[PDB]
Amino acid sequence: IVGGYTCGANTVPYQVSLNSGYHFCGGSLINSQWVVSAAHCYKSGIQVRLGEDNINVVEGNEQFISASKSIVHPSYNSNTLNNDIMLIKLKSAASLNSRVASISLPTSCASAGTQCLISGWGNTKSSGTSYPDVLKCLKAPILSDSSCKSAYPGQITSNMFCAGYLEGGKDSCQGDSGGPVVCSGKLQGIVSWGSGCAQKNKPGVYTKVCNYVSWIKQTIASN
Amino acid sequence: IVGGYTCGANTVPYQVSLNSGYHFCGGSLINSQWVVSAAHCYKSGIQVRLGEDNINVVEGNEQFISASKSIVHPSYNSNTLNNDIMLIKLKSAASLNSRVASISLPTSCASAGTQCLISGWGNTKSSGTSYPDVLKCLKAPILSDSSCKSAYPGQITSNMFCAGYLEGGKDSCQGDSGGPVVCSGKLQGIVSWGSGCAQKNKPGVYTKVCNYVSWIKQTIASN
Amino acid sequence: KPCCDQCACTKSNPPQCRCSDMRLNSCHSACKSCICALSYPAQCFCVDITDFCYEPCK
Repeated sequence: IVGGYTCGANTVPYQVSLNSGYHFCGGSLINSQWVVSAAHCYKSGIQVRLGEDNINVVEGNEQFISASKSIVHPSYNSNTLNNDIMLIKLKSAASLNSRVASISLPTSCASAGTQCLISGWGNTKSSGTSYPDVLKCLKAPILSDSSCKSAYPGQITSNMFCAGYLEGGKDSCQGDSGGPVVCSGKLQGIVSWGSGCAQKNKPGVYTKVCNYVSWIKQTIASN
Repeated sequence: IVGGYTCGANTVPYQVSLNSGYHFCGGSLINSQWVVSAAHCYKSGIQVRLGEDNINVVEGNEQFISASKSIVHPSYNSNTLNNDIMLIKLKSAASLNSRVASISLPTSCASAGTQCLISGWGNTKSSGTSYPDVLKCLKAPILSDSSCKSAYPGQITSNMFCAGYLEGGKDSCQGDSGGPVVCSGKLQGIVSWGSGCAQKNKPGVYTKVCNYVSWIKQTIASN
Repeated sequence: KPCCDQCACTKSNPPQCRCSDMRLNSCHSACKSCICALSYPAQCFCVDITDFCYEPCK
């Protein structure tokens, strides 16, 4: 997160960190046994880290659970990044509490202009490199489709939306992928891709969650 | 056309050559005043050449007419090549006759396995370079969508189809763009793109004409 | 540096070619349109169009 603020420990209790010897992506706890991340975040031998704040220090609110299975969306297209969503089942159920809660799934699509919350342990620089150890937050609005398409001509699909600032300065970045875009207490997006970070006229591109609720629900019920 | 045969003069009377000091693309005469080509073939100061066989020799059946206007499809995406279609209005009406006729537009989509005719003045080599001066023909079938998508994962849209041979050896090539894909006396495709020419498992990709009939009809009526 | 396995081209004279290769961390110091993912490590694609592409890699 570029140009954001320090969330504060356990202020985003549905936020998870995906670890494979190091943090490589984010995710969101949707229930006690399932996390939703980005399909491009797929990898094997993943451990899920809950209740985290400083990912480099055990502060005592954490739960570390291995994934038992991962299911990438049947139509994920790694070339255009269409359908950038994946489901991960925990080896054992998380213990939900104050610092460790799930996030509600949308029942409808959010509209342009709506203010959302984006969080991650991603790079903190548009140019350069500086990774935070603590969770960073950003408030940003959903840009109109027409604005989205003017920014990335020929690349935005119906399962994507842009959020952020056309002037740049504030945005999600490398290390934030898989993480949540939350609006009106619902998970509406998933950090996906972009052109650099926080660049002028190059806002962030997110997975349009609302278009997947059914597949989510069905998938979870059968596994 | 790679691995095709010499059509024979005026055997494909709806075939046009697009000239800008040289042949750069093909097209199809759909009526006396309008040609349909590929949107990627757009350029200004175009002359249309009808009744052609040897494009380097005036054999006396030709009609050379300047375009008066060109209209690229409102949603042409030059990045993915979706909606690769464009309409060109002739400065004056062509004189239709035996060697110079229009081709009928489809009333429905053709099905996989159907045999079509592809023609062009394109490169004749998969590797190398050799341009013909006379019109070349190829008979090739429409590949199933599933076959199409296995070939070019993540790139085929609903407004595209593959035609040709998975084993390779026979295909359309550079210089053939804009030209016709004709099946059961209807224009079903437009030579568009591919990965090399006549490569194994890399058949040709065509514009699915059937999906544009209405826009065609309406556009022509208002200009 | 610039090279290209998966390459896609229009069948025009000349062709407008692009590379459908997905590289890691960045995009060539010979690329004008580099788009990457926000994970670590990032996956990028160079969407520039050119009257040709580059040669294989490896």
